[PDB]
Amino acid sequence: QEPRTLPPSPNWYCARCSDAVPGGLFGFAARTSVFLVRVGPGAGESPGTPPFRVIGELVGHTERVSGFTFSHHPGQYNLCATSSDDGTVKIWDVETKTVVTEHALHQHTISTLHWSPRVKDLIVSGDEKGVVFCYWFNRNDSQHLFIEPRTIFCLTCSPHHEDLVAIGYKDGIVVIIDISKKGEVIHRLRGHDDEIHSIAWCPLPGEGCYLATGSKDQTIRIWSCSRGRGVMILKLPFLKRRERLWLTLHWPSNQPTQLVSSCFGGELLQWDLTQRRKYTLFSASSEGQNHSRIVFNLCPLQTEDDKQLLLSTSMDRDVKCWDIATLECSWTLPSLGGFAYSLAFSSVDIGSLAIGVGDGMIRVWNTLSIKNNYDVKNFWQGVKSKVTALCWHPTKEGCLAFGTDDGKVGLYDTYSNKPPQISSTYHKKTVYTLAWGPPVPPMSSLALYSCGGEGIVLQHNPWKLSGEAFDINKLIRDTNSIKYKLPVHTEISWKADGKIMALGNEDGSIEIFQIPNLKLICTIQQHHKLVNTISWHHEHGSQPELSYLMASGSNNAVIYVHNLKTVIESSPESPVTITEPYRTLSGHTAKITSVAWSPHHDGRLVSASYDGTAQVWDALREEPLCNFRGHQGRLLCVAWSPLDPDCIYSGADDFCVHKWLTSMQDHSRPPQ
RNA sequence: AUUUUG
Repeated sequence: QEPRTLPPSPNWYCARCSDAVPGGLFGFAARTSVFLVRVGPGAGESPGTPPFRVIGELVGHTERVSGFTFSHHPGQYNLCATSSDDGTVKIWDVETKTVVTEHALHQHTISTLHWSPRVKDLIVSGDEKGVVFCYWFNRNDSQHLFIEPRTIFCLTCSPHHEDLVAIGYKDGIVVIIDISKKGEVIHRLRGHDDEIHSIAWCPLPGEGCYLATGSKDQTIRIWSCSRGRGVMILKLPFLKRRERLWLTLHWPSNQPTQLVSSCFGGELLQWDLTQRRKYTLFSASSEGQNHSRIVFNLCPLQTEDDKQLLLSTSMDRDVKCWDIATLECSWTLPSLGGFAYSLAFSSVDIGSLAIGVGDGMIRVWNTLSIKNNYDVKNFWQGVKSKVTALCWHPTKEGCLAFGTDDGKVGLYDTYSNKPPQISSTYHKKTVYTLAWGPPVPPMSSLALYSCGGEGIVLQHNPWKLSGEAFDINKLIRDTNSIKYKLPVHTEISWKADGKIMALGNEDGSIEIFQIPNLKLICTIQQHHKLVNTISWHHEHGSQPELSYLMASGSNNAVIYVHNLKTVIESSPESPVTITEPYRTLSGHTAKITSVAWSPHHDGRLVSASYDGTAQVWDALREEPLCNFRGHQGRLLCVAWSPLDPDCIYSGADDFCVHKWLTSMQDHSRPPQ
């Protein structure tokens, strides 16, 4: 019914690369973008289902976004600023997702930036060499400041005094400077002995001022401006588990006696500043809802219906939203740390979507979860490199085959917590395709086939993975009396009845083999470049003829469909060559990585392309229907949703998986 | 300290 996005992961090790404004809206830096999430009643979710929605992206930086800050000035909550390793500081209007203005004043890698709470157009940025720029964006003025020759980690403008900014450095130095007096140091706050991760001013004025600092030294220090000195030192607790530390802080403006911090392992704490190091652990009652790795940023968000929320970003690649009233996790938004290479829906558990990602974890998204739009489980054991191919077993629950960029083939039982079985035989190169099919000699119900970039297809016994795997080229050569070298295989696809195997090749040909012995019956010579994808039409359409239709894509843009009824039904004694397509689907402008048939229709195909779009075709009428342009990157995979005829999932090298509706797209065909 | 080639 509504689209969904699994976004790229929040960036790591940035003191402020996320923020939120009331109502409201949360933004997070992820790779070279900022993603925007509506949270609360404005998102428009059914009661019970978490009230958030991914709504937009700020696109325009060309390198890692290192900083993000909204304006917190009433009437301009739509303005924000970013910093980037591209050398720029950009001011954006999130209503239009466009840049208002920008500067390139820094000459060294920017560390962070902050929008002044007191001055409407002032953004203060700091870099790795210690240079600070004050930028009044709406009068075209700027001033450089240089305090100490040390790498800036964090900086926070005072909420009460427009001229005062606190800055924390890599060596543990903290200073309060006056920006109206050339950055003169007003207080030097001596105490920490390692990186400053966070500085939070006390949200009430006077005691002067209080400031809290969090450090890699595992302490939070509370400081007095009037004394120029530490008034309180809190050492983080050592708690049982449920990288080094990142210690970030949130000092709630409506509960000034409480201070929230991160902790070892990504636990969150609410400290009682009235008390003996008293804290309360977030999620102390419920199990498994805490982060599992360090938390980098904490962002308060008060919704329109006055719930107090706190958003957290983490090295574990989840964004969590915490209900401050109960300290329990309201919801979790998972994210991706690499390309989305592969998508596979289970035929056994409807709606269970495996995703192969370049960050070395398999995701299993329960897409049909009633109360959770983003119910995703992670599988990391035995994976350890980019997961470039996946295929669920067609009948055994939980049985997931996978393949990696290092040539490894494994088999998961996703219903257990056991590590996967690993094939003893490796491909020389990347595993591009996995498929289940009947066994063929010399193997003695389904075998697992794997195809590597080197061009070998292996047949594995899924009961004895650590045993022998067979190169099927021996059987092909014997059964067909072949004398010259076999082609370099680049794709395997079994027809839905299990009787016919198609192999795509580097030279563009597609060969059609029949069981039991992989007797060659047809060579299709249509593509002239490497075949990336083959898919046979399903068996439950309105005509039986349709299950003989085979779609294919190559490094060229044009897609072909072939109808193999006549050849398959004649079982010829010597093989036929086909050189004319049954249908031709033109429109894309770059290589085709994946094609899939709709299980809801007769002869409806979706294609994914390096042109950055996905295209729905009425293949039988050679008619382009719907073109999705939501990705920023090159598409690598596509799969139709199993229950909604209007909904498709696609994955790309933008580190995104999108779930989208054909009915909501405004174009019928790919860009020219 | 992750952010890259079906």
